[PDB]
Amino acid sequence: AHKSEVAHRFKDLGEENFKALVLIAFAQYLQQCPFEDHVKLVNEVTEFAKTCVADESAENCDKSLHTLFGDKLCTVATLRETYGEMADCCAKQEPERNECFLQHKDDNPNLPRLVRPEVDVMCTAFHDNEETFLKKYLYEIARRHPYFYAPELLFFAKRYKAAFTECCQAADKAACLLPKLDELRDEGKASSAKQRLKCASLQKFGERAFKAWAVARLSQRFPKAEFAEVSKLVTDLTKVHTECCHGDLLECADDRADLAKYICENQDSISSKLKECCEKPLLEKSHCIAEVENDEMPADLPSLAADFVESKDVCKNYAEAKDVFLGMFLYEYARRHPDYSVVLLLRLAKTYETTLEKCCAAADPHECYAKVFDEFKPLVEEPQNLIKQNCELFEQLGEYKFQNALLVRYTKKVPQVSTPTLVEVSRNLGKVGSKCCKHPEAKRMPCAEDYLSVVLNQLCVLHEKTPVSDRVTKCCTESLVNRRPCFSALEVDETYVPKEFNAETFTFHADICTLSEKERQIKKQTALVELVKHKPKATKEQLKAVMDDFAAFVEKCCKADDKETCFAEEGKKLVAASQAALG
Ligand SMILES: CCCCCCCCCCCCCCCC(=O)O
Ligand SMILES: CCCCCCCCCCCCCCCC(=O)O
Ligand SMILES: CCCCCCCCCCCCCCCC(=O)O
Ligand SMILES: CCCCCCCCCCCCCCCC(=O)O
Ligand SMILES: CCCCCCCCCCCCCCCC(=O)O
Ligand SMILES: NC(=O)c1cnccn1
Ligand SMILES: NC(=O)c1cnccn1
Ligand SMILES: [Cl-]
Ligand SMILES: [Cl-]
Ligand SMILES: [Ru+3]
Ligand SMILES: [Ru+3]
Repeated sequence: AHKSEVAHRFKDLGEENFKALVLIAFAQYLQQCPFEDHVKLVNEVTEFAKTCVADESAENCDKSLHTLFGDKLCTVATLRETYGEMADCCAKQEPERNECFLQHKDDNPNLPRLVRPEVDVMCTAFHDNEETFLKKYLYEIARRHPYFYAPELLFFAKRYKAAFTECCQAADKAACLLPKLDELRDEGKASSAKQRLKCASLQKFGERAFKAWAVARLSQRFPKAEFAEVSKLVTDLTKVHTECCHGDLLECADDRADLAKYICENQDSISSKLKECCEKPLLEKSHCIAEVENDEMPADLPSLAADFVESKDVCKNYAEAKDVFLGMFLYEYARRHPDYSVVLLLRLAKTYETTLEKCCAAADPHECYAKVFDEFKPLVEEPQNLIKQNCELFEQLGEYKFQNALLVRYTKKVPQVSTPTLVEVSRNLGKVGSKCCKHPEAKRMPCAEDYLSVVLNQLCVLHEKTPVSDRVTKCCTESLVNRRPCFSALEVDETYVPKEFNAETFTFHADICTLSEKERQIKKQTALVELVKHKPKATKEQLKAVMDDFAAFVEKCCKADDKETCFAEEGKKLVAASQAALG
């Protein structure tokens, strides 16, 4: 507690960081207000912040930040004209005014797609008015993502700024800058997805489920920490995410800072990997800690047999505290297996738990549960075999042809899915192969889990809204621990009725060779989906004949002069012989 809280935040973050976070905070609430407006409110709270720094006993400096924030929100003159119900929050008072404001945040504002400008425009606006360009751009992101944790948006923003500084003075501005922006775009979207997955888990599956996840990951993170230390970090982390899911930025930020400060005070009890994280400023501490790599596990850990199979007090220790015993099992297993995904560890714990629920009520428990560790081999191998098979495929073919292999397989399993959705799922899954199959076997499964979890929640909320399959709803509503296996065991839909032929879908023009490699790829892949949707009985060799003839057709009908006529002349020739090769 401090005499002036807005003073302590200004001194702590610094001016630049303050201005950026104030702009993000208000943009997330006044999503429909113009950029000029937010500039004027930021300058006004920034000047007020400084008077409180100069003298903490100055007027209004003693008020709380939630109160300061709501006060400024309520001095907006148009606020009833454009926000309406939000205006009535101003007639309440603290703390109900604050929670009223949170209720009236609109996750899905009806704002046009933020169009990427031309690289030379952006670089020129960059060079000529760095501030306005960066902040206008930052305002336009924050207003469209109002629930994206504000200091993480600033961490993403500062990387965008580094990409412009490096790339605007480069030889090929475009070749330097588009991969980086695309790189950042996906990452910010993966962060958004991870945040909502965690909240959604907390609300549907409960605290206990969430807690078992955190025990696994935390024990992988800090394998030399003691169970009691990890369990405290589990209880603190749950409180943090419970608060952060609720939406109040300042309360979520204090919970994260408090937890990071606790970790930094107890590095010896936690991990030897946090020294440099722990001398970063408050702004970066919890972010840095959250990204630090696992610590080394202790050298000669014993096997788990002693405590969890061979010991005689198994049923006694379990029954006196089922959750604490299971979490101790989870902690010992997860600290030993940084190569496993969290979900596969949770499967193991769920198998152990099911085993003791029936063994510990039986004639003699120990024979009943003597070989439950055997039941871990199949659960371990299924994911590791999936990674093996698919990383071999990615090297045999390439990203594009691995994406095309997945396109055919997933289109055959669930052909009711939109062609555009099928295209982007299979393409984003080729990119996960590219980044994870490049790790050794010992880090592939954690990497996959991290990215597949983004693709599956993304695909799921598209399903919740415009669903298309009952089997997908089953996969999207089941336990988060089982959601990837459920999708993996989706069988090829043999109930599917083929799609009628449409001659346009498989007719191609000269724009195909006047297109970007991406746009050409998306076009060819869109048609590969439609070929499977019209002929789902086609084999991979029957499809390769059609695909090999297509590629030669476009390499022949774009090296000629009357390319436009070849596309219809020889396009009618390839279509016909394709429909004779199939069906
Ligand atoms: C009247 C001003 C209100 C606006 C202030 C909003 C942002 C203040 C601080 C934001 C987060 C800073 C601390 C981050 C903590 C963490 O994530 O570890
Ligand atoms: C915003 C993404 C992660 C949220 C981080 C919450 C507070 C971080 C403080 C230290 C946490 C260390 C790692 C926690 C995440 C994990 O590995 O399960
Ligand atoms: C039934 C699926 C739910 C999600 C996965 C559950 C696996 C069972 C393991 C429960 C561990 C108990 C929570 C530990 C918290 C603590 O240490 O206090
Ligand atoms: C509206 C979109 C929802 C339906 C989309 C379902 C498409 C299935 C693709 C899921 C990918 C599964 C990831 C791993 C599965 C496997 O190993 O085969
Ligand atoms: C070299 C790029 C990889 C392969 C590109 C895949 C293109 C698949 C679409 C070709 C369909 C041609 C025949 C039409 C279908 C029909 O008539 O039944
Ligand atoms: N509204 C409050 O009670 C409050 C407390 N601490 C910081 C900010 N706001
Ligand atoms: N010119 C603009 O208003 C603008 C905004 N955001 C990005 C790019 N340009
Ligand atoms: Cl622009
Ligand atoms: Cl611009
Ligand atoms: Ru602009
Ligand atoms: Ru899995």
